[PDB]
Amino acid sequence: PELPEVETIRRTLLPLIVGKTIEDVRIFWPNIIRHPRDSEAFAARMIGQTVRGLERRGKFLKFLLDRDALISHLRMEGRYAVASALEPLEPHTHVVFCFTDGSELRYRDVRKFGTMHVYAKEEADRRPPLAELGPEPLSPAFSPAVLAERAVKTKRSVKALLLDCTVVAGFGNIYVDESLFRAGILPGRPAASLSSKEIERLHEEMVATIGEAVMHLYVYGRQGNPCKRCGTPIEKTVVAGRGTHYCPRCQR
DNA sequence: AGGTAGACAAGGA
DNA sequence: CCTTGTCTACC
Ligand SMILES: [Zn+2]
Repeated sequence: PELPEVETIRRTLLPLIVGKTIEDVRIFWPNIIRHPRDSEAFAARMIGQTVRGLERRGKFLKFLLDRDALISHLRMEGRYAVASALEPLEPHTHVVFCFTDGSELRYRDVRKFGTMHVYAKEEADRRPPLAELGPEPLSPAFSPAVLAERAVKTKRSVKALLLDCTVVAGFGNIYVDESLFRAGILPGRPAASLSSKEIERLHEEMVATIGEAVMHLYVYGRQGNPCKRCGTPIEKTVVAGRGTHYCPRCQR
């Protein structure tokens, strides 16, 4: 899921689990648990805590319990669902949180790329994986000034800079390409080569792109297809080690 | 040390 | 062979 989908999961999942008390945690693929290292410690510490909240940081879900925060990344194919303990589990269910009311929060993930970390609430933000995470793209903490400061002192391409989680939280490949298209900037351009006007434009389009999605693509996955603005065939190359999509006419 | 590239996760085609 | 973010590892 992208940031906008994670935000939708956050909003939808919260009412389904808030106030519920954990009676058991069952783990069928221990590698998903990254902290505590021992998945049995992870299971044992969550028992008896009640779910109090659910927040989002970039693409991370942060489950707030009594003492602890559970930090969850779905990556590609991770999914949460709430269902009865009486029903057979669906395939690829790797972690189950059982509540005292007989319902369960089930974590499914065909890839098994997702991760979970549990820390005391007050420590979560200063440990991995949340430590060093950049500002929310929809917050005033993400500003043209902040973007310019990073752009100026790097040799990297603008795409690589935007994919840096320390620069801005949760901007993935899709929204970087889309935002760069809307701002008229070639992804392979050196970040330090951007004018102030371009930084401001890029910031504005980044916020619009994310903002619209949370609340139809131009370039991503559309190589060979006509640009929706000028009709020129969309192109695809490799920038910053990844498939990159752009309009060779509209982006400069 | 400090900036930054890519190793790593792992199963489905 | 391929998929993707990111945090550890590298120079
Ligand atoms: Zn175009």
